[PDB]
Amino acid sequence: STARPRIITSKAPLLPQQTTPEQRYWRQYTSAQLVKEHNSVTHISFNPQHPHDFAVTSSTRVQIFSSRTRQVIKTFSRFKDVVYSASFRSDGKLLCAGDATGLVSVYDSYNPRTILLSINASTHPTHVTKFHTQDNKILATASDDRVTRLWDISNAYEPQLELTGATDYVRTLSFIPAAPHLVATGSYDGLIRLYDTRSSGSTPIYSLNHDQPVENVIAVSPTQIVSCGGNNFKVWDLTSNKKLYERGNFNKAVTCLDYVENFDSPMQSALIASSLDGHVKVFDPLDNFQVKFGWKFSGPVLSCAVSPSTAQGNRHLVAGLSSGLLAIRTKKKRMMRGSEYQGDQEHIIHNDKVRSQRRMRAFERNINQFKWSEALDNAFVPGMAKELTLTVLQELRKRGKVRVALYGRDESTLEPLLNWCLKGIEDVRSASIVADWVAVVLELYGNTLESSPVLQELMIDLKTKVRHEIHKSKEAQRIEGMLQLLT
Amino acid sequence: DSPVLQSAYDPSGQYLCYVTVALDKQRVGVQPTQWNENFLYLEDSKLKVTCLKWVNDTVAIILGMNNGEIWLYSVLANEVTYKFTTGNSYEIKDIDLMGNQLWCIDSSDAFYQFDLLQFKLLQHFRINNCVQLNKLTIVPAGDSVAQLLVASHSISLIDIEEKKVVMTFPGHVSPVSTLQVITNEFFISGAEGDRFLNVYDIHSGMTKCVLVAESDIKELSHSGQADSIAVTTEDGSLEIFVDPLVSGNKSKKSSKKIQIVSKDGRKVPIYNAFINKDLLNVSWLQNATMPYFKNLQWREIPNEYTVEISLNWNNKNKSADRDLHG
Amino acid sequence: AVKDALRLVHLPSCSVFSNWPTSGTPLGKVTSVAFSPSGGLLAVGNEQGKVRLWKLNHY
Amino acid sequence: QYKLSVVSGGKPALNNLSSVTGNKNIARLSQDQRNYIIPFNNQIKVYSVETRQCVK
Amino acid sequence: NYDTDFIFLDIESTLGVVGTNSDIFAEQLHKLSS
Amino acid sequence: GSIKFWDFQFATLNQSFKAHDADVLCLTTDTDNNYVFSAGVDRKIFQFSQNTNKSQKNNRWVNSSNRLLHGNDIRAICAYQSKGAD
Amino acid sequence: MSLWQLETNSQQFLPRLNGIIIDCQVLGPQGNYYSLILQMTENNSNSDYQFLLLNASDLTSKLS
Amino acid sequence: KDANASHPSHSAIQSLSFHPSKPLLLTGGYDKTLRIYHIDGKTNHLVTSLHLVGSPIQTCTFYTSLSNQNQQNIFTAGRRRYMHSWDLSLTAKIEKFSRLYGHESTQRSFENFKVAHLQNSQTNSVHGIVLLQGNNGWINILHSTSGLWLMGCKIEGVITDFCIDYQPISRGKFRTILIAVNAYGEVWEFDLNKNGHVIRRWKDQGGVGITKIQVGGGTTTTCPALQISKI
RNA sequence: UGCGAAAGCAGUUGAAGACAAGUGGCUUGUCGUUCGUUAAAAUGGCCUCGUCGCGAAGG
Repeated sequence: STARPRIITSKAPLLPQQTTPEQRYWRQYTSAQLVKEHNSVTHISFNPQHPHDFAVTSSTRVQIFSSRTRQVIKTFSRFKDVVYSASFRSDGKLLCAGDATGLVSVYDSYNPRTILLSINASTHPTHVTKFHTQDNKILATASDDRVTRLWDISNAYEPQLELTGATDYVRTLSFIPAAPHLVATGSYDGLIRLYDTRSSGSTPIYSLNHDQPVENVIAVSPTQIVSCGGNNFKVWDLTSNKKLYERGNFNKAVTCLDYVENFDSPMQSALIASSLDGHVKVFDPLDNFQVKFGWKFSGPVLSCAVSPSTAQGNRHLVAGLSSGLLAIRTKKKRMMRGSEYQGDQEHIIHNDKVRSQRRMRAFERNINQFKWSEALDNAFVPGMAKELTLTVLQELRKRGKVRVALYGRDESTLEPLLNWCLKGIEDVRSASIVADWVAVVLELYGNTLESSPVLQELMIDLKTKVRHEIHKSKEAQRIEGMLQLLT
Repeated sequence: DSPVLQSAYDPSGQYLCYVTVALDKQRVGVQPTQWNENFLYLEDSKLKVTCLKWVNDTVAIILGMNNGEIWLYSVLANEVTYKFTTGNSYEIKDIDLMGNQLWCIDSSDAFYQFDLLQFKLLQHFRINNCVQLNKLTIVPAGDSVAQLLVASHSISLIDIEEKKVVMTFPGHVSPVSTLQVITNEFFISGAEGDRFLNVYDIHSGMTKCVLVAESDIKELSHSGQADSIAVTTEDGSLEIFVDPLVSGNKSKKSSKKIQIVSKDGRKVPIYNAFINKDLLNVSWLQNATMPYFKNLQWREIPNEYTVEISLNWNNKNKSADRDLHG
Repeated sequence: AVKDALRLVHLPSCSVFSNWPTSGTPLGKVTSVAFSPSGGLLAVGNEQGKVRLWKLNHY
Repeated sequence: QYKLSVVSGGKPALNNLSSVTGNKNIARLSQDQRNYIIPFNNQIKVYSVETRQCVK
Repeated sequence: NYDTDFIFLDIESTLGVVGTNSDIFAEQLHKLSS
Repeated sequence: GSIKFWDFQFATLNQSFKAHDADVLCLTTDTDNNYVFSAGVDRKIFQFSQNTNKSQKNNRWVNSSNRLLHGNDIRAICAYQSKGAD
Repeated sequence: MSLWQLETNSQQFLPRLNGIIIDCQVLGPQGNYYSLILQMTENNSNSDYQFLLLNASDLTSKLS
Repeated sequence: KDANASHPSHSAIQSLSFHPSKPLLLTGGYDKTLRIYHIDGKTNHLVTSLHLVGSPIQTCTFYTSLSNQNQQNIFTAGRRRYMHSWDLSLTAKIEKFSRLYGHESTQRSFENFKVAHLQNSQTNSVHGIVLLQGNNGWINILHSTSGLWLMGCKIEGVITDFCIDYQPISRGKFRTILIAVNAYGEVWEFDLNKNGHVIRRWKDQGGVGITKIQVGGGTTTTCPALQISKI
């Protein structure tokens, strides 16, 4: 003996925009929940050590959401002006928020009733603050006093390091993720700088010039960093000290970046960017930073962030727009005692239990039970789909006989064949099967066409559909001709 | 614990004759030691065998049973050839032959001589100061039918013509279980439950050496010249003393330790090995009754030895007509 | 059904054996019983996951 | 120094007649039902049923 | 065939290559136990 | 459709047949019961036989012959025999 | 492979033997092996048979 | 000594049996395994222990053929539709009896069966037979080696249990008898060395809810013979 | 049937015999019949294995 061959479903052949696995994995992000906020959602950060929380930065009101239920769980509203930068320490325990009054405050997580300490920065709005990645207790704050500073939170009274050397509107910081003594900054004249923290820290050891005023500087490796300003993002490498990639597939200036490594995906590394245009686009740092997928939202997206590498639950993409709301696109990952014994100590184990197959279709068991006319009739029920109907038509063509499947019909049951065939003749992959099926039905039912008046209008508008389709295919043949000219 | 009641190797290590129980009978059997299975049962549970010994001219076994008989039983033919008897219904506790002269002790302290060429009784006698008996051995000095060695809880070298005790050795605190003569003058002895073998001179009564093992013993087997004695211990290991009559001055520790561990991590026991010159016949129960063997090279293996054997423990039954994915 | 729920009846005189199946016997919730063909062994398997084996002295 | 050497077997080569026999099968089992004796055009195979090898 | 020879085939379809007292007691026991 | 042949004394089933495919509605025999003709609602009238001498030694019925004859149904049947008509 | 018990005229079916059948009969001591001589007709070139017998237990094949 | 001491079990011991000549006590339960001990007085050990995943075994028993005495099958059946046949001659193979031929709507389960010999009454081809509990009133018999249907007898009410008598006719020739109960108390005894038709039917004097029947004193399932004339 | 390209190219088609039916002969049909040419129709359709506490012939 043998088994039974499963009735295949011949899907769509090589149409363009083919389904690549990276766009499959990003395509399965569903349920785009849209949450209103009060003002422009400037900054969004995530929780490092338990990637289950993310912090959003509205005007005067910093919220933190959880990834399990995607509702607001805590607020932070002891801010005397608009609040700008929200960041987490790497042990996930304390939230640093830089506001516009300059008194940059650090709370701890889930306890807004206790401000841990208030760093007095300059009179200028402290526009970005973030903790160090390697060390915990050093905190980088850049205000628009054309300067940035490193504070030790233990010795919170004084600036531990005073990083000057930037001209106009210092705006982003990132630390080189292997050597902790290398701190990279960005300003609004371009000229992405970086400094050694052991040095005096008053001039960059080497600067890198994005010609546009740089908008975000992140690190994806110890070797290469990614800086963006204007309508293109440029990858620089520190070892070659040189720009080596630039993609400009946007309209307006790209406004935020981030990176994710080693997470559960066919695409290993992924750098996604928000672009102030309505699009957030993912780029693949493996093969020369090509674009891979892009989500469109209903206004200029001002920041975006994805869930980190080890999220362990519902993985998130989030993007705060400047219009006043926020987009979350998520993906989600005593008598019967012996009857679980499962054979531990026993000598010889025998196993031939057949797995239950998935449930066969109605037309599949009809063709397998050889009732061919019933297979055709249960095939042309409007509860079925296009590829299923095409495959049962292909099956009856290839194996049985369409003459046999039509040998006992009448005026009535010959209608839904032609009624499907009207929609089926127009598209590409069906029209040959439509052609020979309506050809053999008009071969076999000519005298009933003479008697019965009902399907005559079906034959008439099938003639019109054939004329419409021969006109369309003739002009497409003309386009094939003129491409043969242009080659 | 063993379901083999008791077993005995033939001389020159070829056939193991072993008696086990099988539904209140006594499945005796002979197995070659390189498939021999059609071997007999006796009648009911009140006729179990008590001792057994080979005889190597045909080849046969003698079974000293408990009802009062000795059964001379062939091996090539399956039937019992002859049934030696006493006049008493008392339990024969040990038998030993020497050429034609057979000698069986009783449980009622008697001694009987026999001969397996004339098939009749010769002498039927008891002696004083031997109040229990459970071992005896005719001594090797050629056809020295005289000067045999009886043994129970103390060892008595007794004559057959002076017919009285000529020397008395100290035994154990237990009834003796193994007494075997290894030279023309030395004999090893050892009770059950204790780990102590002691060898005795037959002419002085001085305990020359004491052998020790990591457990109490079940059966010993010596070489042809008393230079290697292998005992099987009750925890299922094999302890071989090499060259046990040299001079670590009075009490020799065990030299070679062979135990058999299957390739799933399960220790299987070893009973009744046999060591002639430069080989070892290790026997062990694979299934519940059918035994397997191994001819291990004796002098070249290291001091300890975990012999590996394959055994079914979680093997998926791949059939000769199916595939792996069914 | 119940604990210690086995009996033996002497079949020719159809009497019931008095002395053996007493409460000092650990029959348990008996769910199988089987005789040997010639040894007079008697296996009783109970619900707790063991089988005890008596021997009848007469056979 | 080349040579041709027959190595492998062919069709089973039954009693391929034109309906001259209704017993068109000349294979056999041994009386100990463990061995299948089967003729070929080129060989005479003997198989063992519990192992399904060419046992000779 | 890539073992450096050739294989042909017939139509009487065969394939071919273009090529370049213990012992006596044990015997009696094995005889009598069957 | 289960045409079942029950024994009269001892009152149980001698043999059975799931021959028919729907409701059996009538049946008959002949004067010495070598034949039982059944006919149902799927119009397949078929004839069980007991004609051979070994089959009447066993008194066991075979599912001998089948015949379709009709368009829609059977709702009744009858049989007759003579020495000039059957 | 269709085997018909005659006391009800009812069948047990083996559906696909990758070939049409030419000869088949029982060959056991009491009928515990089914011989089969199948032919595999989908090539009209050669007369390429295929011998198989199969035990009647679960109708699994043995030594095609 | 406890017969399940050398190897522990895990469910209720749903069936015990013995080999009819060899010293083997076969044990099977709801922990989807079946062991076979070699048993004696002081100890008892495991010999093999097959373990069938997926399928429990409500009842499992030895079978030796009467003619050749060299078959040694194990017939193990659970609450599913299949029974398993093991052959013993010392890994090991089994077969999955799962094909009622003509009568598939009469076996809800193989939950209870028996095994019995049969001489075929025109030639002395003694072969084994398994016998299954039906669902309406049926009891099917089968063939032990091949697995053909042979016949299915039927009583009314519910089949509750049944047992196998034997009776000799001449030297080396015997006719078997299947005795089967109702759930009320009138039983049918029909021989099946010819085709299975009832030769006697009688009512239990009293008895309403009856649950088991066992015949014997001579030979039966718990003690068959090995010579045919020892029936 | 032969070639060849997946399209097309060139060409077959008889002789005898047997048997049956229908009207002693005569018309019509089938070939487990021979030679020669490279030359639809019996109510009959493909299996199961998804299934449901202790206690050695008393205390």
